[PDB]
Amino acid sequence: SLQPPPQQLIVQNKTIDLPAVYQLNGGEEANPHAVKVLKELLGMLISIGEKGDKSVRKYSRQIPDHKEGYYLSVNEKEIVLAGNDERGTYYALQTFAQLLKDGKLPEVEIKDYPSVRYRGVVEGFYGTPWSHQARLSQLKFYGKNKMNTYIYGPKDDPYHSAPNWRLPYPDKEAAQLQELVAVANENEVDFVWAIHPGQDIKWNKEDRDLLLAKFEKMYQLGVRSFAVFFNDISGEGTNPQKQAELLNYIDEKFAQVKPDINQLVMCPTEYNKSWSNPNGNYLTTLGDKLNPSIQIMWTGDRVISDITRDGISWINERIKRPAYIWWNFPVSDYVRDHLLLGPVYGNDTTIAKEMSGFVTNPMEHAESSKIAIYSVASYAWNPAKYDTWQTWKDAIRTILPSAAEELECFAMHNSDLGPNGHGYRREESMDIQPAAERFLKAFKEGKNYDKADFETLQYTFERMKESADILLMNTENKPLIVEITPWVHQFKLTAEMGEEVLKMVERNESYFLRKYNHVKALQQQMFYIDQTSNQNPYQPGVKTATRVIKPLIDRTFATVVKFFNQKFNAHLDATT
Ligand SMILES: OCC1=N[C@H]2[C@@H](O1)O[C@H](CO)[C@@H](O)[C@@H]2O
Ligand SMILES: [Ca+2]
Repeated sequence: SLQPPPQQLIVQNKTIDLPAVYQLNGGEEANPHAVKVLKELLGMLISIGEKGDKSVRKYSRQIPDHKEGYYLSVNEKEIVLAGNDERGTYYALQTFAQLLKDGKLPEVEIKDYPSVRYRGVVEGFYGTPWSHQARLSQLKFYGKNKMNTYIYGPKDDPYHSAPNWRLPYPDKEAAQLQELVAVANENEVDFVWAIHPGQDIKWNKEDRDLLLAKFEKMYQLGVRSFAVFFNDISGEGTNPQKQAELLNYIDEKFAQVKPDINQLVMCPTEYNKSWSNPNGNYLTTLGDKLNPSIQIMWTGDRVISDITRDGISWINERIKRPAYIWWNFPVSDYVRDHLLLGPVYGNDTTIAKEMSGFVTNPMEHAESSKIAIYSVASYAWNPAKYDTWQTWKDAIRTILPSAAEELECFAMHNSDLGPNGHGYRREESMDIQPAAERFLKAFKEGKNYDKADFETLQYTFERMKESADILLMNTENKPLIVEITPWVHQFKLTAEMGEEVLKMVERNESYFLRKYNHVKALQQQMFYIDQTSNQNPYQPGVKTATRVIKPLIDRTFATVVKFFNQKFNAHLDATT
């Protein structure tokens, strides 16, 4: 397994030992970040360098002629790690480290390069911005998965948005950003610093200059990429004319004036089809005026949506360039009581040429976003070979090797968003879903329930329980466990409720009553967790397994308690 999977892979069913004694060619001339990892990883010749370096002159025709491309070869006599550019050589070694198993390598040859030019994460949700340590750890992660873009733009950071966008960061925050930029460079990620001025911007030279001086200050901290965000604002800052003016002005007097500026990106006010006016001008203006080199961000047909051929041809035609995709998943800032831990899917795998970048807007839970981010990295680099389910499992196993089955069990039933203002849904729990649909069917009309379905429901509950208890105590990735703990509790309780509801479906009158009282106590523990964990202004609480598992239990409870209330004439409460 290689994530992301290379564009070209030939494997000989032979395997070389990692060389006990070796000879290093090119250590002094190849990318120092690439060379560090290699030296870290460990007579026989190993050749490392970029195209044009002496060490790799012999393989110069093997090396793909693509930005970030590389050639990698292992066989008995030599090893080659040769990039088309420095980032390519870094990537060559990210692939290398995934092959080295027990101090052994397969004999292979790889020609590799990304299908989409910019691949990464936009930290652009509403809510508590990632902590400093969460960001350090993200950046190492992006580098390993060949993500090359990090767009820093937290809605709730006041030096990024209204009104302190005009002020230089204070010293503590500045020294921190400076460290983020450095770690980004070492992992070969563009740190793109976004600014969001449009809520209170005045279209005068005074504000235009304070913006420039803001950028200038960021440049002094080490930033080499920039963005200007116009999303979700009202007022005079929505003027398309003024926006493109301001972006071209920044282009002409800043990006074009400094030696080493990489990405310059804007995010439009109308940023999805659904919100663009058919007869108004917003998007054709932008397409016509913005200097060709300036990227434009786009979320798809709606604020939350998957990217299709129709969707992206539609946008590319109006902005006269290929859209830079802002994909709003696994972001959950509008369903803050759900975790979105399922697979990444729904995005057309044939349209690499029609996009200039693909970024994911993640959750406010940094570590839990790693499942989707790994997947988005695998997709943006090699969409043609994009495998939904296998990537999801690879992610989990990379993120928590010591309890990967347990993490899969939990994430499998934490995928859906539940009903929401954007109408966007994910599958969840399809494994146990057929058995649940049947078993329920049987009851609400009257016929028998199948013993196989029943045993499976009971096997599910039992596995949910082991997984919850194993995850709570896992110390391999504590930060992930802190994020998900409230949901782990809810999940354990849901499964205990399900085991008790099934026992009601199998006996004698006072057993049924004990179970019924146990269930009511379990309901209340859930209400408790729901009222006191994750109490945020917007969707307070903790919901879990809500697509199939919860409604299954709530209904098998109402029904067995209905049967009872008439076969014994009692008045038991049946709500949930
Ligand atoms: O620019 C794209 C965009 N801006 C908003 C919008 O999409 O919805 C996201 C999810 O609610 C939110 O996190 C983001 O800040
Ligand atoms: Ca070089």
